[PDB]
Amino acid sequence: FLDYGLSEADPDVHAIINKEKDRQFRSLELIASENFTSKAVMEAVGSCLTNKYSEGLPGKRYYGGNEHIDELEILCQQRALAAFHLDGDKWGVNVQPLSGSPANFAVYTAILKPHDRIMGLDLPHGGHLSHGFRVSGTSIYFESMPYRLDESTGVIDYDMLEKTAALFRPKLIIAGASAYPRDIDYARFRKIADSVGAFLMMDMAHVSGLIAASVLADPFEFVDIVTTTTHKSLRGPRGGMIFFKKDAVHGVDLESAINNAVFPGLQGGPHNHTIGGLAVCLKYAQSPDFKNYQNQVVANCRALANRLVEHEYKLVSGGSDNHLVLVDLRPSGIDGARVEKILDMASITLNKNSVPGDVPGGIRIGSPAMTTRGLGEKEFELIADLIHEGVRISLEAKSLVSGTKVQDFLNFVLAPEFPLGDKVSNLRRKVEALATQYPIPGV
Amino acid sequence: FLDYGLSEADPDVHAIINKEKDRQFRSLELIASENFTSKAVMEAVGSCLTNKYSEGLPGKRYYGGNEHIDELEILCQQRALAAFHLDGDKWGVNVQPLSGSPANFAVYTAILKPHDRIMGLDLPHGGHLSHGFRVSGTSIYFESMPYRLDESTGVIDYDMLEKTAALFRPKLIIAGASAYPRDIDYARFRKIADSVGAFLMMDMAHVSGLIAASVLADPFEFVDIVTTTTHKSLRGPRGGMIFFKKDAVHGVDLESAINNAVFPGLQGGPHNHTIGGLAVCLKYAQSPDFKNYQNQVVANCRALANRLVEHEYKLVSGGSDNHLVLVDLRPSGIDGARVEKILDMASITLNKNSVPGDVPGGIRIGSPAMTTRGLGEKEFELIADLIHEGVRISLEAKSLVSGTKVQDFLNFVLAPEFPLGDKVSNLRRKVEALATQYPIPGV
Amino acid sequence: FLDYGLSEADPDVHAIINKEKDRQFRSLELIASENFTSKAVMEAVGSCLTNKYSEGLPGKRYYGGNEHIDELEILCQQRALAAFHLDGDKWGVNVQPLSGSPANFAVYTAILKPHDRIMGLDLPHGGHLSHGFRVSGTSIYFESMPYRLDESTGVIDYDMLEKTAALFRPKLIIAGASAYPRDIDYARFRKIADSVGAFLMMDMAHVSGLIAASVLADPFEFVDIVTTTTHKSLRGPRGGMIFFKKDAVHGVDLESAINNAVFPGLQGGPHNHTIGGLAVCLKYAQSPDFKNYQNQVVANCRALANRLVEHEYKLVSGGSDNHLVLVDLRPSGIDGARVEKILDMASITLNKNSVPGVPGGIRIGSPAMTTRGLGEKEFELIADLIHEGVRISLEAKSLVSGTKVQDFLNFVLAPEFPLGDKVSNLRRKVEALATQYPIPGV
Amino acid sequence: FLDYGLSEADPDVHAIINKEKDRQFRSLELIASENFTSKAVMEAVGSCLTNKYSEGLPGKRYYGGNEHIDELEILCQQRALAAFHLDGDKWGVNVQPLSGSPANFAVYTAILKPHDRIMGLDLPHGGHLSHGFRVSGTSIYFESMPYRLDESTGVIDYDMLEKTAALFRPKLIIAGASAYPRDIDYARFRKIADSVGAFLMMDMAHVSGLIAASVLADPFEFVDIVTTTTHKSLRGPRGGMIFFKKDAVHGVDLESAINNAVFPGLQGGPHNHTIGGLAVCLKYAQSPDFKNYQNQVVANCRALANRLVEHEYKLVSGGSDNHLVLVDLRPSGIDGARVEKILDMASITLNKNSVPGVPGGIRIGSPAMTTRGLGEKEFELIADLIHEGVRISLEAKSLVSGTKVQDFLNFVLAPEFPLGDKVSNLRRKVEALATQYPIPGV
Repeated sequence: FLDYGLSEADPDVHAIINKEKDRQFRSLELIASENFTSKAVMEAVGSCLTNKYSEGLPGKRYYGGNEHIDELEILCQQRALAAFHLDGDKWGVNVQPLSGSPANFAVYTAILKPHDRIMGLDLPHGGHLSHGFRVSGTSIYFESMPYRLDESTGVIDYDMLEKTAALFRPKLIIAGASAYPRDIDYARFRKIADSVGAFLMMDMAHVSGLIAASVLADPFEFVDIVTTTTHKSLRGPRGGMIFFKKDAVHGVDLESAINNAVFPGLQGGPHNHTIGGLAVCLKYAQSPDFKNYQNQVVANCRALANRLVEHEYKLVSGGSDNHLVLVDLRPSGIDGARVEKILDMASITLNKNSVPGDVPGGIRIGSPAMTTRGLGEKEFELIADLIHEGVRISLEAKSLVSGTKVQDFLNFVLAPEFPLGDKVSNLRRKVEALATQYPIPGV
Repeated sequence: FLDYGLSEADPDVHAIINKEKDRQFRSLELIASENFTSKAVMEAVGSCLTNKYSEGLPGKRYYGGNEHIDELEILCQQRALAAFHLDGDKWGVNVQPLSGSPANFAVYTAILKPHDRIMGLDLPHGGHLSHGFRVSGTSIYFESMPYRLDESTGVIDYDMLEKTAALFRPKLIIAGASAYPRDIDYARFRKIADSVGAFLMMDMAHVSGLIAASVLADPFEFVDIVTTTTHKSLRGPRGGMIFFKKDAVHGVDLESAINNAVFPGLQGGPHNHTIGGLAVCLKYAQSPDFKNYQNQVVANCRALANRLVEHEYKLVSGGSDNHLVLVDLRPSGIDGARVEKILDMASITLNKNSVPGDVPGGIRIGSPAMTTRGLGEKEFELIADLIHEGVRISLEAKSLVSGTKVQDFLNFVLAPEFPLGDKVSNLRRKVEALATQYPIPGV
Repeated sequence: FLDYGLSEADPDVHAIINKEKDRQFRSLELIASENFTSKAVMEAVGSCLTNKYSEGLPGKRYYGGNEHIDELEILCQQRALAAFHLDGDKWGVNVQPLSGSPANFAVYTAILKPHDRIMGLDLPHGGHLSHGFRVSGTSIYFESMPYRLDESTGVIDYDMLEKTAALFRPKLIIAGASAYPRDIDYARFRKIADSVGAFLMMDMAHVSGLIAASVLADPFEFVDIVTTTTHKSLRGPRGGMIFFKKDAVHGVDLESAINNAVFPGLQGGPHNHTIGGLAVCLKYAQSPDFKNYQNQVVANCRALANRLVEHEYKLVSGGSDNHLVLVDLRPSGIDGARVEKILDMASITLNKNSVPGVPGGIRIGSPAMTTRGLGEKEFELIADLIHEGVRISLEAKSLVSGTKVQDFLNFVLAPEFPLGDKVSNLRRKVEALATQYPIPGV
Repeated sequence: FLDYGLSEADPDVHAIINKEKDRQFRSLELIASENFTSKAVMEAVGSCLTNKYSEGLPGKRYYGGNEHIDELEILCQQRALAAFHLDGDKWGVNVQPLSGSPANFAVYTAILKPHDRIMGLDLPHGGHLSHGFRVSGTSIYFESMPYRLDESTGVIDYDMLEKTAALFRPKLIIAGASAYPRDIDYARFRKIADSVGAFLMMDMAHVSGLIAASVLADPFEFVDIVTTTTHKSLRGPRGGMIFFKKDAVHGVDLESAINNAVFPGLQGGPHNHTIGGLAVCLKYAQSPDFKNYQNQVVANCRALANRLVEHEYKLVSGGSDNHLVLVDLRPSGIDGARVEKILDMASITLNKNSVPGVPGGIRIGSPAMTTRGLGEKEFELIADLIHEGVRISLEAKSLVSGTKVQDFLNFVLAPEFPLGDKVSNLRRKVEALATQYPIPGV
């Protein structure tokens, strides 16, 4: 009977959310996997759509009362196809996966038997866990072998992939990556997949919006299946999708196989509130404004990358074609673990990241979140300068601490006696003075 | 830059959500897996918590900027333990699983190797897909064998489980079920698990709130691991949890194993907005009001069950100890598929369901959703009467249609010429006159 | 360069063979799995057939020079079909498996995927390791679940097998057993297999000769596939065979699959010397004398069973339909391992065996001594000699303080051993029976 | 009841053995995998050892009556250790495997779980089926990936193996090969295995005699486990052995694991007759005459290799370090299957073999004819006879219109066959060499 609002029911959680909102506002959020979703997405996600149970697909449901839920899921499917410029006679989409990892695992389950062979980009070389690392589900239930970047160039070693694929004979080759700063040679992937009769998939989670806006090459010209999250580059809620060819691929009806793998294979009832949010975000993904945003994402990342290399940083692969840079900190005399911490103390949020030639040696930096807030190229050049000051503080601290462990560094910088506190505060002040000039979307 | 509300950005989706809200309001929602969550849960779920990326656990994260996210997840953990009256020195909880199915699959991944042996309640006998049916993930990656209800009684055949477990030698035995209307003999489960050295798990998704309020027996006195959804009986957002013993169980550190299985095993970054919602709902789960609600859930289901059996329906297992009844329609001369459809046309939402002795022969009916709205025992007796009128319409229609297929029935009842339309409308009018007397929670 | 006989080339090996020859002559060999093969089988096995490498099948060899090997292999196949009264348009046979376990494992490899489900008779209830039964390779690479004997009747619990198969859904059900003293209800097995869509196989290793001689029921009326060893009741060399229907079964061409599973799947070149000896024994398996022998095997076992019952021993299932009995020694106050050792010291050679409920039983078989010419009256005498052996075993057990079977072994092996004179006296009786009878062999 | 000799009991089998004996005498047997075993081995194999059921290990048997079988099995083990110059505190050996493939499969079963990763030499690059290499059982139950020969040098591409193993992470790397004409760089294999934490095994089936005689390098200095057949270069009966370190390796007690994998894992009762013959051959493998024989094997192969090069044939890797050559016939304008058949019709028995790049090659080995007493000069004559055979094969191919190898087989098998006189003339030369030489055997 009692139906209180959040501030009425639970002031501790309301206070935490407000603090998180305010932290987001005050900080340079440079995590490449983050974005700020819109008020409309949040309202859709925070709605009574959460209440409906609806196993199965539209028109073929396992519970009553699904008229409107079916209209929504159909709408969401249609908008997903339109956003990626897909003919619905050639492609279908499943919009129920709960996230990017389950989306991938549904594909594996759909087209592979257990212990079938998969190749994906190696985790230290920029790939994602769900492509194989036995640490990952992918590696537990299937037989994965990585392909790697050239350690000397930071570019995918296509010739070595071609030789290793002929020996290992994968049934699936996954393109796509977490921390790969360059565009993929999809034709080369297709050639290599065909050389062994493999399925070819793209996990476009990190670049989906850039693909939708035609800033990057289109994997849909070459691959059989495309998976994605919906919250990064797309600016949507936390969800996942799987796109598939409708024509049979190596004698497999991918539509049935994938649908069956999502439900009843791995999931129960879909999260309709999320599907609502998704529908909202895919409408916006078709717009000229979204296309402009994505060009600005890439322009901002380039302005950042250029200013970083003026400060003498090394960038894995020499630069970026997309929304992220991977900085190799080792030639500047430090690692990503130490740097990440100091930057975070100064309200610059990003992540340490392994670089080729393995504590991780790099940091990953992305432009989408702050681009959403309205920062342009000039502001991204200032971000680079601020990151530079933070790396200089980190080098000074690494020098001053006596212990040589990462944990010794941590203890040193988090101690109340920390002698560089004033430099951190001073950097934090400038970080917040930049970030707080810009609005932040959301309810 | 553009940050419109939902009605501003996307009137088609706003209109669908409103329609869904209004359908929920007008209908008797009797799906046992559904509930109406509170305004506070929705506000937490529809918040900027969705924007944060936070791989790992509190205090041990893989990205910067997680001060408040960590405070929230710790809070959520603490409230989960308090809601189930658990000592934190004996139990831990992981609150990141994306739903009930992934939660189960994380447990399997944590404590089993591929092809290890699992026993769970058979799907036609009331179990859930994720316990094994090769249709399910559980059955694809592991070796499942069902245990069954007595087809003659509708009660779990404990003696046959005990004999079959000695022969099959499961490494895991799962208690818990989708459509089991009685309480579980947990001591007997423990005895049987010990007889073969198996792990013992309870999937309490369908009864979690009843367990929290001490209406049913406590699986935590007997089992090693407990999984659950958060949206059914608990009245929370769409999520999942896994509870585990902290003492080693058959030489396994369940805490590390389960945490590792959730991430990096099966999932990426947690859905913090959902964790927010969850925290909210677990606060309310500790309250006297929640305890009263759960006693009313069970009282309402009993009033419904008693009125149904006065109309001469057969109930699987003879009745119910909980929030649901499973009606065996075969002795009344009809199946669940036909009945479900007519009821749904009259705004009574439930689901067809297999009954023991296999189109499915039953319907499953639950009290939580309408109990939340404020219906008492008298109103549930009226619900039974309304269901009875719908079953009578369904029998009349089954008689009048010429084709003997379920699809022939469907075509007949959905046709504009449908000769019993006036009886359906008349029943629908009375259904809506009941439901629209009560408020509905949410934003 | 110099091609000496064995006694000249290697007197130590020659000596050991001389000892074993003598041991065989002096003992009562009652291992149900043993027999005495013929001079003719041994001559083929010890021939120049051992020199030829012949991977593939008759007329499709990976090596040259196999004209005569192909001839032999086909002859061997036609004699296997004839020995079991099989129409060649309905049944085929692969005579390449090296033994029984590899024969079985080749069938699994042929018709199953890894981790597919198999049921067979539980190991303590008379099963073989390579069946339903992680100890065995069958349980390692596949998912096995046992079915058991009804412990109160000592018969296969077909009612419980029907129920458990319905839940477990095996892809393959295996009948046949090492220590099952009754015939198999094949129709009931077929009914059960068909209820789950399973392949049905009989492993007839222990009873193959009795099937060939129509003393027991014919698994070929009902099953899809039959495996066997060639050395036990068939009295051939050590090898294996796989029989299979030639009509497709559950969509599988069993011929193609089984042939590919044996080679290149699990083996290389066949053992052509073995195949030579196998052909010899399969010719003999068609003779009236072989049918007479097999009838005597069963009658000898019945004579022994009945006399052991007169001595108040409990037989699993109350007797036997075949060549073996399984004695439950627990009611007599001792296990099978202690008894096996004492009997062995008095030249009565059998084996400890699990019974329904250290092993509680011994398994006793008639084929080997029936080959040598013993009749029913001699088998009653064998039962008396066994009984005396069991009494000495009981007596030796009471002299032992430690309850560990290793302590017993140590006690009885010691040169001091205080019941040595009882054992010698028994041994004298045992040898005085045995040494009246010829022994086949080179 | 009546124990006749083979010629009386079964004249048809006797006849076939007579034919094969004659075939062996008249032919040049050049299958690298064949040899001619001794009269003494054959006498042990054709003995009463075949009658004994002996599951378990020396002194821990599941059956009674194995006093003398235990004696033999231990003798056989000590002679295997001695034949390969092994300290018994560091190495153990299991002499029960029935053949080479089961030996290998027992090792996998012992130290690996199902779907664990294995690398071995690719089948078209000279590997054996039971290795790295779904065709083989090794590839069915485990996850195999091949390593290959550098196609421009015909040597193992160790640089590419080092890279691919780093990515694939095999739990087991297998050295050894059916058709590899050079010695193995064991130190480099050890280095590679250690880089991924792999077990390292050598399958020495093709070269075991040459290792025993120290003609090739010793895999025992570097590997964890060695498997072998007993019939090829060892000149024993058909069987297998597994050698293993007794110190723990990557946390595994290899002795316990391997013994359990052979029995009860994959086999039943051992073949004691085979073990008898194995003991005989292992005694001979320690003699100076065996070392002299093995040196002659290699010299004969070198004499043949060099003469084939004078005839402008391409040998894979440009020659050989061992008992075999692998001829790439593609530059000469024909495949190995056509050539194998023609050579076989002229009593030159070898096998078609894949080469790097229908099989393009033939494999030729010296052991069998060196056993009979041929020297270097005779092996040069063999190369000349092969050359003539290849010319007739080319000529017969031009008379054939269809490009299918089955059409060729049909052409040459036909009684009309118009090059019959060329083949007879060659055959006369081949037999006139062969029939000057004795043949060992009973």
